[PDB]
Amino acid sequence: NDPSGYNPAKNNYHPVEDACWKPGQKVPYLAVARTFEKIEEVSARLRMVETLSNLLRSVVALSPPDLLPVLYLSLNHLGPPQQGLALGVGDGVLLKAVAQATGRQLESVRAEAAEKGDVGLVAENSRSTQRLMLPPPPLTASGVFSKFRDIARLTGSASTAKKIDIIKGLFVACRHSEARFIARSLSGRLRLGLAEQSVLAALSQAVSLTPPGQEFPPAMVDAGKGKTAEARKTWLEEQGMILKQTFCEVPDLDRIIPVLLEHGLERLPEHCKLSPGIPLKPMLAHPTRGISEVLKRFEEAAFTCEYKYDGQRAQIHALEGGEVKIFSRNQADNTGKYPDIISRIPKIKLPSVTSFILDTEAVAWDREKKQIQPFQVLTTRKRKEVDASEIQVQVCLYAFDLIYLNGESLVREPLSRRRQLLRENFVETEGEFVFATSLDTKDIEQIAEFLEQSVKDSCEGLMVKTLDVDATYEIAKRSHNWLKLKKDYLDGVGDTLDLVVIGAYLGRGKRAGRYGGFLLASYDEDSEELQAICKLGTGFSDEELEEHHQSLKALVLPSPRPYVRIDGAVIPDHWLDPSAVWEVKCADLSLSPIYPAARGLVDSDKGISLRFPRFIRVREDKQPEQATTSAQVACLYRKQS
DNA sequence: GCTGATGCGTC
DNA sequence: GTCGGAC
DNA sequence: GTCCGACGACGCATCAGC
Ligand SMILES: *P(=O)(O)OC[C@H]1O[C@@H](n2cnc3c(N)ncnc32)[C@H](O)[C@@H]1O
Repeated sequence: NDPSGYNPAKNNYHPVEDACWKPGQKVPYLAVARTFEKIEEVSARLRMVETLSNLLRSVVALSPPDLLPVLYLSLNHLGPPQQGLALGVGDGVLLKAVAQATGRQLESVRAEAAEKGDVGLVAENSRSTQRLMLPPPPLTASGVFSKFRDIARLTGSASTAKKIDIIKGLFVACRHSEARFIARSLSGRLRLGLAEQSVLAALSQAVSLTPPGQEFPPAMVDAGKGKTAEARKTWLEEQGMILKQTFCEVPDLDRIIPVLLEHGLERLPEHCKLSPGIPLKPMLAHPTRGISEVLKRFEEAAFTCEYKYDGQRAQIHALEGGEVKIFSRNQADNTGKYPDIISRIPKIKLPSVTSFILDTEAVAWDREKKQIQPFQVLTTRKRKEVDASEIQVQVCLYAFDLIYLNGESLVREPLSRRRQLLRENFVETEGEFVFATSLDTKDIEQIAEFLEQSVKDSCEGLMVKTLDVDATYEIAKRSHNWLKLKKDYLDGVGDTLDLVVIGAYLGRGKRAGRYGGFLLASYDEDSEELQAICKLGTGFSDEELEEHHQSLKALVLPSPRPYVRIDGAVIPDHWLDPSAVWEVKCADLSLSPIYPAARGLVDSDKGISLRFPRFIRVREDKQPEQATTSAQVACLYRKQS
């Protein structure tokens, strides 16, 4: 009755009798917040899915128009990714709004949020000074979702103040745990332990057990009750795969949910199908730590090795009639930023090609020296809408897959055929569009040599893909069907540095109550100063991270040492007496606009930082004076050539 | 009209 | 992007 | 193996402050 007592984790949950609102009423936001509470309290994904499914079943049975907003709230998304809605709110705006809503000084709010590792706990445990004696009406799920979208659409001068007004308005109306999850959503850290795959599982379960479109009151609130547990499990798995394969081809809830409510899940693939112009989920890669692990994973299946190019994924759609769209790995519209690519499409496809979807890597290309350029150069291209004459950094497309051709979806076709269609129907032009360099072999010596060659040829390593056995493009069956093999995955291979710990950052979320990250430095011999080089936040086990907290607590300083230079780096929450030296691995070294390490040795204005740094081990046997020097950092950077 | 801080989207 | 935790 | 969320560097786009 009262949503404060809503229990979507209840045994024998009844979508009508155990809901906390009446038929046709708007889903209360507190119903969603209580569902989030029950999800965050458990560690078993399957239990989270069951709890979310219970909420969704009540939404279907009682208030179907609120299904879409509740789903977006559970994902902390604003809409389909290709539409590009973004809150434009981060911790800065959010903390100011919290401080204003609660009438507290910003620095008190900021300090509390850092100590607690969560803005939600700060917003929830303080009253709002704007509340009247009688509170405003309870928040609804659709109302909150619409206010999030209101925030996202505010743009231009003075828009921040307007966003804050909306946020404060939400907090004034919050009850019980609502402010916790409003704040977490706005900060982008809902951190339920449940995300896209679990939401899809909950959704297919919900609409299977409680079909949409029933005359009220629904005659069928639990369509699994007549089945054995075994038969029910098989049925829910099959229905889950129908939703998942459709979603992977059309990852757009605005399209799927109306179809689901009107026609049901079994008819879904007849209404939502892969098509050029609608972005799809890309195939991802599993990191593989050696050629021996490749063979263990693929066993006897024939596979191909391809250079792993160091650029940005570009999913290129050519629609029947000639329109071209380009999407990112995360279904964002990138059409506007590749006018050069769009103008070259007639040049890459044979005239018999009427439509396609290509999987490519966009790589920065130096036309004067005719060679690949680093990722850093690629990222200096403009974004959003770009006219063709603005292009300064040229791009070469390295094509490696073909997902659709002349009206045929290739999702269920083996790579051997997809690749043959790619190779035969498209045209290579050096420095503009070329097929990924590849090798079909099972010889370990050739693969190892090919990996070495890929690095010499300006690539990150190898992608490995089966050709015929489990070699389709069905993301719903396995999203990480390809293997990525990089030299820095191998123990003893790659650049490891010994770096000095000079600061620590309080942890957030799963790291709340300990350190979440650390500031590291190299030793500049010429100035006898430690220079910040990067932050570090992955590579340690939970046990190692607790050990770090124990070993570093005695090194906390109230002020920095005068021989430690960090320039523009984020000031650590705790300064540390330089003493601990850690072994750190990276994929590459980058020219940094922030970090002072080795500034002046390779570039006059820019120091050097680490790409993909991770903790390996503590160097008990090293003092800071024996850490990697800034001169050694510069030498490492130069030999990347 | 310019700049620094911040958000967001790439890896 | 890398990584470790929970299942 | 899957799923998830801790955390990394970087640069364009945006907007408050000037
Ligand atoms: P991530 O580091 O997980 O690796 C996957 C991405 O690598 C890029 N890529 C470059 N070259 C290839 C080939 N030949 N095949 C597949 N993927 C490649 C893509 O942008 C992936 O997203």
